[PDB]
Amino acid sequence: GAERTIQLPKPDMNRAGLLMKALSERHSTREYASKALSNTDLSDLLWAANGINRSSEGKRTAPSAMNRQDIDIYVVLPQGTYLYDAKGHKLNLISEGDHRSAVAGGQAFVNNAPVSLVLVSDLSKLGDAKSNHVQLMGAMDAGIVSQNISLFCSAARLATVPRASMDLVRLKAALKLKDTQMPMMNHPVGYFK
Amino acid sequence: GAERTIQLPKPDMNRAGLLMKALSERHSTREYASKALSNTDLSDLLWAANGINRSSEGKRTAPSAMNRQDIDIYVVLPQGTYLYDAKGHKLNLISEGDHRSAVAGGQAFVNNAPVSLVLVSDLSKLGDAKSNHVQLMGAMDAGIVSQNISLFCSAARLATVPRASMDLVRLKAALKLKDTQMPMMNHPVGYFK
Ligand SMILES: Cc1cc2nc3c(=O)[nH]c(=O)nc-3n(C[C@H](O)[C@H](O)[C@H](O)COP(=O)(O)O)c2cc1C
Ligand SMILES: Cc1cc2nc3c(=O)[nH]c(=O)nc-3n(C[C@H](O)[C@H](O)[C@H](O)COP(=O)(O)O)c2cc1C
Repeated sequence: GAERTIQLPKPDMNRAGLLMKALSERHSTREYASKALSNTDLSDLLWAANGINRSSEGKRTAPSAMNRQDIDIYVVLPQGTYLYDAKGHKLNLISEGDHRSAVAGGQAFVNNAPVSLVLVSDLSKLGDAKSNHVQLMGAMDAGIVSQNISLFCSAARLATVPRASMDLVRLKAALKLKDTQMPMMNHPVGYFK
Repeated sequence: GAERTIQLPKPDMNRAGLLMKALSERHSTREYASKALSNTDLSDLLWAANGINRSSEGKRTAPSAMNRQDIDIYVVLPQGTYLYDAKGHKLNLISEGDHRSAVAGGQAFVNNAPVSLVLVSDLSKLGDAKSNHVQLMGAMDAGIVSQNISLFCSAARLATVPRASMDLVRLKAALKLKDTQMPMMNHPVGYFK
């Protein structure tokens, strides 16, 4: 069955790709090559999204409210759903099997991407999970991470689209989410077709 | 008095600066050189934040929910507060005088930055402004724009910090905001001291 930990290679924090060109070419794509992302590309993508960029401080590529670091990245692959661990550049298995449909919700195109990243805010890290103000903070934090992903994909020539739509009942189950974890956004990612 | 329109130079969409290095060096800074940003730097910053990257389609560097393009960027300078117009790469005067304190709220350090960008979601472009779900969309959209700014600043060697705090009463007045416009975030920006 699925590996309980996928060890990804060290991210290449010096990878080619101009920011300004990444901004110019930043766009949503809803069609994907079928092939899996290389582990190099998946590693670099995850570090860009919300990796540790200052080791001694444990701080991240993505800012967060009060440095609470509330956004977790779940990685939904055909063989299983994993949770990104930035401290080890590794993925820890959450649930076996293919849960892309849960990410897709009503949009079938999403199942065509070889991987989806799901941005889930752990609202308890921010305050009262039932507070609208706390939710708005988590939402802001998710958008921050989303644009790291979109820009990385543009620089790296990967297809992606930021999405808010998903089947929350099936996704809660698939990602084994607590009631205080709120899925905010997701990103199907693949090579261009 | 203040120019009613500041015409900024065409943004240099091919400006030096690796994305991966921008990610590595991305961090919050709460101290600033006193000198004003060059108009070149302010132009490039605003285009990165939420410029038009596909002219024929009118689409932007920052994605938005349904392409509703809800995030407006107000630019708070010593001489006046302006609204960024992406279609003309220009700034249109909203209110004369220095309104940095309104952005600062309880944090006096903010008045030390020569410019602050205020990210205001026009919630009516998204739906019912009173809906929590609509607000969460606007918040996500603001975070997207925020991280464009943070990454640009890292690439360009500008100091910035994403903030949610501000004096909303004084800011509403200063930016002449409608009830359906919700300030979400702000970014003091300057050169490093
Ligand atoms: C949504 C959001 C709201 C924030 N609000 C404030 C704020 O009001 N004032 C401030 O000084 N910093 C604010 N911060 C900056 C965080 O404190 C900062 O991101 C955090 O300490 C991590 O530091 P880093 O950005 O260097 O990684 C905010 C950050 C985010 C993402
Ligand atoms: C917060 C947010 C939510 C979105 N939700 C969806 C979605 O559920 N499904 C989808 O196909 N696109 C979604 N989009 C993508 C937008 O439709 C897209 O950004 C917009 O059409 C502009 O296109 P562009 O990204 O190429 O600039 C979302 C975008 C954002 C920022």
